[PDB]
Amino acid sequence: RERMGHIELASPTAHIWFLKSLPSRIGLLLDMPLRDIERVLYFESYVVI
Amino acid sequence: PPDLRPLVPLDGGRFATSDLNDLYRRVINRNNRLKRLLDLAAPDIIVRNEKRMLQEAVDALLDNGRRGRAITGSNKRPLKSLADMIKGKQGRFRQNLLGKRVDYSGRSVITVGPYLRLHQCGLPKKMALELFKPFIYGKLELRGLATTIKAAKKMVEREEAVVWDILDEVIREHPVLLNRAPTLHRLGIQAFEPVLIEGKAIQLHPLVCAAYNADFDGDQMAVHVPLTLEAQLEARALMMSTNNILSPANGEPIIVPSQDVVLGLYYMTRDCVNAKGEGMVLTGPKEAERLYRSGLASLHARVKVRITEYEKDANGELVAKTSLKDTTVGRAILWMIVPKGLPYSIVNQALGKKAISKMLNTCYRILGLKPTVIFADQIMYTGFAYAARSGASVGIDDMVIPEKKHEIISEAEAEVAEIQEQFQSGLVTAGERYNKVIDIWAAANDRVSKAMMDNLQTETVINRDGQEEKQVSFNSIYMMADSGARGSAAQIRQLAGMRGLMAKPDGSIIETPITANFREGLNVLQYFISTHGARKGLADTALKTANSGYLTRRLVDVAQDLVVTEDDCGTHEGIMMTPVIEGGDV
Amino acid sequence: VYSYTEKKRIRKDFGKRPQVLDVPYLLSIQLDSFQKFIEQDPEGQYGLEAAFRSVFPIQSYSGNSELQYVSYRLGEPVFDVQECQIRGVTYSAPLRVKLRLVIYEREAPEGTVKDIKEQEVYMGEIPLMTDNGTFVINGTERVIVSQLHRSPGVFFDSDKGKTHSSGKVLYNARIIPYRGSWLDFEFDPKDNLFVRIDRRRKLPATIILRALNYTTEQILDLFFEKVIFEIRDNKLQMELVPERLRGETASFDIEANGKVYVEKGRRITARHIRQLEKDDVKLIEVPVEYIAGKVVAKDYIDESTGELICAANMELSLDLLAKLSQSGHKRIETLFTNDLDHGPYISETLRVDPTNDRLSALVEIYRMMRPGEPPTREAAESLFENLFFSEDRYDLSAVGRMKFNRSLLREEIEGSGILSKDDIIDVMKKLIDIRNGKGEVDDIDHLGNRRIRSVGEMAENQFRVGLVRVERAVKERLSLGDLDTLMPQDMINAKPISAAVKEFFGSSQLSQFMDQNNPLSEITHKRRISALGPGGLTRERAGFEVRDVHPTHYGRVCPIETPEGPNIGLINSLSVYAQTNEYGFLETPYRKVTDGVVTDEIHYLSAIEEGNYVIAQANSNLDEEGHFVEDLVTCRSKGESSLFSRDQVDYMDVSTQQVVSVGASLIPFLEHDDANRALMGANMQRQAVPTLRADKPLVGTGMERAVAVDSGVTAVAKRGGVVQYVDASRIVIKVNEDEMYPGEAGIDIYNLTKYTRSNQNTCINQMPCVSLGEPVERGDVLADGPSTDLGELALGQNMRVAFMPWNGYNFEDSILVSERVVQEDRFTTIHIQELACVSRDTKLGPEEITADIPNVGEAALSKLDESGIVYIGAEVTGGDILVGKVTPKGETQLTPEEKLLRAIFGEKASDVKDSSLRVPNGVSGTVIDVQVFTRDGVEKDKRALEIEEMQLKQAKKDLSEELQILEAGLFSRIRAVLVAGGVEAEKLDKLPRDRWLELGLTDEEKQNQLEQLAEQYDELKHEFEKKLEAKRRKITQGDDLAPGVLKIVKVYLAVKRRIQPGDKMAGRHGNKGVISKINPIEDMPYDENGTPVDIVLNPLGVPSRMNIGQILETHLGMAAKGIGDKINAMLKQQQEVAKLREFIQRAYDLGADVRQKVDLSTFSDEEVMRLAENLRKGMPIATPVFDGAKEAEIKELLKLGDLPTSGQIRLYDGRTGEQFERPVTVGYMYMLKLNHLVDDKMHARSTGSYSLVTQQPLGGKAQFGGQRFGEMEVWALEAYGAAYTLQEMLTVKSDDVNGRTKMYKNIVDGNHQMEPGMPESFNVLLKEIRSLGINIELED
DNA sequence: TATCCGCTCACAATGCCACACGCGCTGCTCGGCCG
DNA sequence: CCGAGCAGCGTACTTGTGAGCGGATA
Ligand SMILES: [Mg+2]
Ligand SMILES: [Zn+2]
Repeated sequence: RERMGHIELASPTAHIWFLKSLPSRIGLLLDMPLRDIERVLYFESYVVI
Repeated sequence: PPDLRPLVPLDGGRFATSDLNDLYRRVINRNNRLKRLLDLAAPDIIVRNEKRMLQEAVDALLDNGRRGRAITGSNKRPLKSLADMIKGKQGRFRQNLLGKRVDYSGRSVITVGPYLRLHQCGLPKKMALELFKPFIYGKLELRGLATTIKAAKKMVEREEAVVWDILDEVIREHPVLLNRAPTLHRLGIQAFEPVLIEGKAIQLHPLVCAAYNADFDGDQMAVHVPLTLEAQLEARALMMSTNNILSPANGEPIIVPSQDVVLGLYYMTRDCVNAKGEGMVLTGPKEAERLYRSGLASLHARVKVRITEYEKDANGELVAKTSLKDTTVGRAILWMIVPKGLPYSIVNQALGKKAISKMLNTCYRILGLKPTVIFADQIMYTGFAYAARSGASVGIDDMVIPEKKHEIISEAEAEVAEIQEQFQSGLVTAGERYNKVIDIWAAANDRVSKAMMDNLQTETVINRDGQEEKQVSFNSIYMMADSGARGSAAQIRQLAGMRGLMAKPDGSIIETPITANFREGLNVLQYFISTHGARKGLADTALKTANSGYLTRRLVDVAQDLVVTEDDCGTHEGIMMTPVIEGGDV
Repeated sequence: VYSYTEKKRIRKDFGKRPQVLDVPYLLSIQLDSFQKFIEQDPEGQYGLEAAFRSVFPIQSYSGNSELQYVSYRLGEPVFDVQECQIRGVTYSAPLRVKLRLVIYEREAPEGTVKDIKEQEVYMGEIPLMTDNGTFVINGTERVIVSQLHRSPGVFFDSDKGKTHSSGKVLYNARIIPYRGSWLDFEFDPKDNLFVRIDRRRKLPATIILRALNYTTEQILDLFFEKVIFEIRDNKLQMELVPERLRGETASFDIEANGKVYVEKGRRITARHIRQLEKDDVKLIEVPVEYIAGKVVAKDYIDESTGELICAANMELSLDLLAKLSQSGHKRIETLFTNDLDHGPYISETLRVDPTNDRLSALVEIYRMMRPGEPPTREAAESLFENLFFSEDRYDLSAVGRMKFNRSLLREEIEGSGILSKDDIIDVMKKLIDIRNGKGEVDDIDHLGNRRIRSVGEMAENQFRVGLVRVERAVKERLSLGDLDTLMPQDMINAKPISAAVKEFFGSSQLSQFMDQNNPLSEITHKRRISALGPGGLTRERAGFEVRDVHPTHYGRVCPIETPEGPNIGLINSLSVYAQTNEYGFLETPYRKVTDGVVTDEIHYLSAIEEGNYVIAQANSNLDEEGHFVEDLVTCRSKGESSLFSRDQVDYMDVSTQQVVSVGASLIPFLEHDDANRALMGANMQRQAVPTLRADKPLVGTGMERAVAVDSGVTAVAKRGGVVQYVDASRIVIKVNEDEMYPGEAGIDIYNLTKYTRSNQNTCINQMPCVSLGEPVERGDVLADGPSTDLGELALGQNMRVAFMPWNGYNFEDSILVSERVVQEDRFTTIHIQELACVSRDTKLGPEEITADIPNVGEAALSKLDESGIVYIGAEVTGGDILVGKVTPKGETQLTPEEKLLRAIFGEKASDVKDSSLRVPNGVSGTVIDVQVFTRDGVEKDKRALEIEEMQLKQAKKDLSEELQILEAGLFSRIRAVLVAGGVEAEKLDKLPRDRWLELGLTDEEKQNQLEQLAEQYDELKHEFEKKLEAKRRKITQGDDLAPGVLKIVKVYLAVKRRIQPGDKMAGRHGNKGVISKINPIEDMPYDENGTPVDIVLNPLGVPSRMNIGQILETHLGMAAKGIGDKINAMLKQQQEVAKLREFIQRAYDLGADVRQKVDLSTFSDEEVMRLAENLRKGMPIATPVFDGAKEAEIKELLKLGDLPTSGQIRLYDGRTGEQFERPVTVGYMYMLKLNHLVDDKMHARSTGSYSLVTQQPLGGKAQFGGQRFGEMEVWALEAYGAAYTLQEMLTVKSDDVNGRTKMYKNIVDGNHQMEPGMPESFNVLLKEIRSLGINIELED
């Protein structure tokens, strides 16, 4: 009941609550609107770093 | 962990599955396909679609909320994820920490117990045996009867005679916790000493129900046990019924007597002008009770009696003075219940609801609380006894109809007829016609109600060394209404006299009242208008209980964030209290 | 004349108004609805022919292949209703439809089709209702409540108050079809009109109008008027009409024809209008500032350059006026604007429209319809014409068109089921007028706008919902199926037709099992009107305006009957005389009142026709020959009571009961109690439970003779005759010769139902009420069903009741009952619980019902039979094995030799798991019946063989009675045949002819008649044998149970529950309560004669809860007993029949001007004795709901006996033995035991099982579960102290799995100390939050 | 460019109890598979 | 046997309140 496990993801995935919390935290942390973040995450556009 | 998503093998082809496991399987499938795809050097579009599917599965299992797309069988709402399992009315923060199920409890209907004291309540035999199994087990292990726990279980299931005294021992001073289904304030949960009663229902003290607002139309109350020395002593100290007499909102006692006892005491105190034993003399309350039990004198008769009243001085002294009063036999008999603290003028009245309420208030303020509970218990006992011995009963002839009621109705009809004639002639309009008929009908209703009221407080005459002497009406319905037991003035007014004006679907007043009363046959359209007006009033309660519950919820949400911890701060700021004299006088 | 059931015990009635229309069939609503469903209806009307002529035929994608329809027929019921309830199958019938497939070759626009295939196919089965209007789906008998929704058509709502917080009234016109998409024209706080479809985005109506082949010019000339501004030589003249200038002040000099009329600043009044009209003037002198404020209607393109200069919907300016004057356009068409006559709403709506042509309008509207997917003008117009102009997504039925035409002042009443452009034009005109002030808004709380739908309509709707799917399937199948493929059999499919109808009848918010606990409950459950469900308002999102009752519900909807709780006013009961209209409305019978006489003719008025006429009152005092006793009478013109004369009256009420429902009409003295108490009693009288011996109600309402008969609980005589064979289980009726069938007739056999389980676990049983030789009439009652007495509804029991406080045992609502009631077996009922155990087909071997249960005591096995099922009539108290269910767990292929050896020698059966079902703990009772059903192919056990042999023997007894009757008839015939040879007959045919039909002499006629009779005999024998074999094959065939099961075993436990302190009982006037305790007879009060009162109530609850009628009832009850008492004093002491007849006549001839007027001289002086025997226990008195008896009638009835006039008798205390002063009233009251007895409420749990997902105790009584500690209880605890108490109640006793064990161990040895520990659920949330990215960590 | 206003979206609605009944994108086809 | 594509078609609006995102005119 208390012991847990872990899934090793080969691709790191960002949390959903930091995107659709209205407002989002990453949206205010990156100074970027939620639309650009959603279009980048869902594999439609790129963004420089 | 798998325990929080259990998969028990259900009987038959049907299986008890958890939905989170489907999302887990989906995300594991997508993760495995991603791990296998990136090793064969797949091009960009396939691995990108795979990563997109993995991210979609992740953001779906974390929370199942979309714009308008929801996958589910027939509930018209999608499957609950862990986030949805945390939120909602059925979520963790509302279903598994706020309200939880507790064991060692019971639920049964309530029944009136008039013999039990205020500090105790009834409890069924089977419920008592079920709610105290380990106490009986431990007491049997303490004695040389039950060797093992299985032996004690076989004994208590065998239902022999040597287990009943053990129950009486373990329920001698072990208070239980009674609870009403809706708990508006703290009084919805109290503590009571249980007494074994034979049957299958929970016997409750009659007076304490007012604290729960629990009628006896089939209310199902719950019962719990402390099961802890600390909890037992707490229930005996604070949550006990005797320790809670004053309402948390107002300093007025929640121990106000009910309708039966106040009716009995009003009958015992209401005196006529001529009866058996009129104008005689007695030497004390005990001799008066003996004279009443022998039947030589009536219950109520103006008799000069001698009593001894105790008055409290500035210190804790109680000076006794013997005085000859001129009161009725009922008050002198009831004086045996009043302790020495209260004076005699507190009972030299008709003892209405407010009268006995202020009597209990003064008794608690003067003598404290220790004798106040016994005083109230004896009040209820004597009230029930003398109400049973009286024989109060409402009949079809007890409600007198005014003689000139028909004449008043005819006058109002002639007035409305001439008003309608003036309206048809073109002198007055329709709005002024309505405004002039409403007040006419209101005045007629007021006149007929005053006539009925003065006709109810009369007709009770009897020869008292003379020919005719008017006195307080001994009528049953008047004794029930004027005493404030159950009926009010408006209720008896609309019952005996005309009901008056009614409402309309818009909410305003219809220009035609109900010229009939309950004692007479109501026309079908009159009853239709009345039930139309009453259905709204009935539905308000059902549509308001949930709003009041939600309001109480919000109020306790904003509240319960503080406790008193400091004795004094050393400030001087405050508010300037003044009586509210705005509008009217005060 | 009086029926024979009335001659057995005639009920004394009251009232002075004689009824004119008899009480109709109580179940006529659902019966008529179902009869209008399954029947050959021409012209494709309601039922099934609508779905056959509105859907069929079907054509492929121009494939020249059509599927026609000819007719449909209902198959015979595959099972009897009794066998249906037994086996749990659906009481349904097949649907054999003769379809016609016509297919032709390609390249034929209208080529003559060939190879017609007319084939009958079976497409699904339809459930049928019995003669009681109940559908037996799966064992239980469910019903369909008639829903109440909004009638299809238009409505004009007035939104105000909290609408946009603007304080401006808004008018919205909602067009709602019968089946399709909605439409709504709405307004804003501004002057802008908009349109919307199914609560979509707000769009102007100009674009949705232009999409229907319209232009701006047509818009303005259809909506607005025409204003003419001409370009004369000068002054820009303009045509004047004296009616338009009303309300507007003259901004210039109103003068013309060289005669001044109005100055500048003076309004034109009606007298000025007449003065200007008497001159007949049109043209005046108007300045430029007047036209410079108007707006040009149409586009005025130039002719010199060919370019538009002044576009539409543009106010005229200096440049525009100069251009229109210099171009050469003299005629100027402008629109009119006046906020009091025609408010500007088309100009602004046109100028806000972004589109200008029909094409782009469709594109924008489609972009609104579905986001994205822009069509190249292909899907836009098609979707727009399919959502509102196609019969595929718009099924506005005849009632919709009727409401549409009636609302718009249209003279016609019919039309098409499709919308139209001019209809939208008219409804928008009506909205504009209702905004300007012309008209009134249509309220939604009016029965004229609220239409009811019965079971037939929703059944047809679900049939169509399945038929559209079968049509899609058959179209996708025929879309490529060429000529000569197959017969039209596999082209159709059973699913989802059967699936849809089964899910509709079984699983819906309205298809519900009916409460089989009271005949009155049954009558009031079928005559129910619901507003929830499909197309209904939810109970959690409703307003206070729908819960209230409208004055239009007079005689149509009962206002005093509604369930108390969340759904108040939403669930109503139908009136007694109420009927459904053709369109679906509610009509009420009335009497047509002529100028002088009130003709006794019935007219069914509708809700819309209410305000048209005026209705007289029911209890209006009238003289003979139809004349009112007073000129000034009370009536109602238009939903409002008033006073009219004896000439303005046009219609009269039919009876005084048409307002009250059938449920509340059984409450006597209903005109003497408040609406609240009567409403509470109406919901309680429905929840009555029948006792062992039902007692007739003394204070009846006359309706008891109907509810008991109109229901399906009483065996009604279909054909009158003489009762030949009486039996506690069956009744045989010999049909009289007058109504007997002229060929191949016999006798009727009514098989009563014994103690069987009902839907509420209430013992339902039928008992006979006639004996041998007693002649019965057609329609008369034959056997009393549950809660009935001699063809009369007997819900509860009458008892002696007093009204006095008794030591507080009647404190607030509690009742005190004497021990006499529990001693006399009065309020004891029977509860029949059904326990079912199924032998599912599991892996590792199937499950068995063997009896060799291992690891169990022999005393536990002693109750089972040789098969493994307990015997019939065995008592069980605690959890005991009553079925031998075992489940294999280990090795399979158990050899039969070793299998039987295990029961003799060696080891036991290990692979069992002891899965045998037992009764729950606490519940007791005696098993009375067993029910077993097997899967097809599985061999039955011996108990199934026994029960099928029992039912086969019952059928054998019935068929043998029939056979012996017919055989005795045929042998009397053969005696009459060979009677010519009488000597040989009497000598060698007395004893042996019953088996020696073989005879012959004088062949010429004797042989012919003998061979004909032998033919008849052999044919009769063969037919009886065939019927017997069919019955046996029907009762012996296996039944499908479930996928993966062997057999199901059902048992019935019938426990007799008596009255005890804790049960809930109530009268019939809302005086409910709980029984306080049982007192002995010596402790209860008693009169001076020595008769102790059985029940004493609280006389304090009468004044506040104003129900005085019951008191009246009580008094009346006393009077009744008095008569009975006298009858007893006339029966115990042997008295001549003359004195008895005289007394009965004096009783029935009470001076109250009653319409009864019975005569005792017409009786046979023998039935009078039976009647007096039936009256010795009381005199059943009937009183109307509003024509009831006055006080003087009860006074004189009491005077008839030796009872006191006041009704109050001095009572002596049982305990002390003294006299109670203030004489208490005492009488007879009819009371009921509610279905809330204590035996299903009291429950307690010390330690039981815990839930698997959370370590918390269980809940409920069926399982061993404790109560729940609510959050408000936590608040109450926090209000007090009790930190340790709350920690114990919440953590150790509830959640801590390691704490409750330690606490139990500390309690079982005397250690009162707990440990807080850590809550598992707290740790559960701790884990989940830790598992989430938002983790946590405990600190020091 | 600000700022009152309108359009769009998210969140609420049993507070408790008892009893009873019952399942709405999967079906079909083509790349990859360790006790 | 498992995972990805192929396919006909497959997947709350009642009223009230608070918050965010434009949005149109000075
Ligand atoms: Mg209650
Ligand atoms: Zn302070």
